[PDB]
Amino acid sequence: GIQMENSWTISKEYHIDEEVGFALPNPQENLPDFYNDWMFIAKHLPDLIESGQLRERVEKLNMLSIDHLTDHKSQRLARLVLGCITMAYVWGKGHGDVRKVLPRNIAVPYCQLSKKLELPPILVYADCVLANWKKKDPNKPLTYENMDVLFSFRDGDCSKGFFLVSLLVEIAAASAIKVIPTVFKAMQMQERDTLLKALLEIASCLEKALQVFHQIHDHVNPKAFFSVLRIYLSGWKGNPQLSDGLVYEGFWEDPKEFAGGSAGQSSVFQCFDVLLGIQGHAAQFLQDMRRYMPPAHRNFLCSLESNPSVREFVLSKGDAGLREAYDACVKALVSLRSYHLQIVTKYILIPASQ
Ligand SMILES: C#Cc1ccc(NC(=O)OC[C@]23CN(S(=O)(=O)c4ccc(C(C)(C)C)cc4)C[C@H]2C[C@H]2C[C@@H]3C2(C)C)cc1
Repeated sequence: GIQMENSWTISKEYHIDEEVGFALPNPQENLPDFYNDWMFIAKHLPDLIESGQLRERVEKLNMLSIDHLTDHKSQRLARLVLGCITMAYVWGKGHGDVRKVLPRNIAVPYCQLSKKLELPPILVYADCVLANWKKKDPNKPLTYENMDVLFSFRDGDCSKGFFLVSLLVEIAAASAIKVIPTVFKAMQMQERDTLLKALLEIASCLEKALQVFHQIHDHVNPKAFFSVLRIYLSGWKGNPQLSDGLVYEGFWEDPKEFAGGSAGQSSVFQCFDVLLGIQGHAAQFLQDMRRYMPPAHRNFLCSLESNPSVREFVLSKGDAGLREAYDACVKALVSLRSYHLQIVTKYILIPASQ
């Protein structure tokens, strides 16, 4: 099922890092000088939006060809830059004054880069979290204190807390993802202890991931998230403010609908749903958000689905330790889902009631 680079490590074609998992390892922070005008706007989005200067600034940009973005990391940075500018341009200050046409000198390079990466031309999780970070000190570990985001939308939008805590959850889960190949090898070799320890390691990492997730409350304010950050994560699919979608000037003639952010864009949920065998209007939206994940990660999720069932192997062994380790994994994953639902309630549904 899962293609392997060697006897120990999954194929590099899945673009999954041993240390940070689905996150992009050591993201590029600076683009070639050729793109300084894009970088300036993105680096100054807070003060450009607040001063009402962002849209005029974007409308004065020249056309910059994407031909000089010659590797994956520079293209991912550029997608993040152009995606943040796009959200800022469409929604503005978030009072209802929206733009229905994205200017061509952003829309064309953005859409071509999106085609290259096979991502939709709208900000997604893989941009604003998985690639939107850096280490303050390269010699220190991956901790909140030692990390920052590359871009925010508004001063006080809590985007650092929201994005970095999400990223640290993904990094915690990375230590579980790297055990997945060991789980399937242990099943094939009928290695009881190897499988038990793999399942206990996955459980322990997902439990840690929930403890990292708990940090969200200390770095994100519900009012600022609901009334500010949520705006720039909103899309134009089923949105009455952009009922037909957005016109990408110079790329498509007709407006096009693309969805805003969703927790379904994290590959962590489907990865361990499938691994543990615990995976329709909801099924259609689920599958759609899969298409908002990096294509290599979709392919990893598919290969996982092609393997034998961990759950049926474990429950056939009359083995309490194996079943308890399996159950600990399920419990951990359910607790992450349950916590996501709590965050949706405290940071969206409640603020909306008010
Ligand atoms: C573009 C874009 C865009 C921006 C951000 C996100 N965030 C995202 O996918 O986060 C995954 C989370 C889930 N949340 S959450 O706080 O419950 C959360 C709740 C609500 C949202 C939206 C609807 C506002 C987008 C996002 C997140 C944090 C993460 C922690 C754990 C649970 C999963 C996890 C990694 C396994 C998605 C699209």
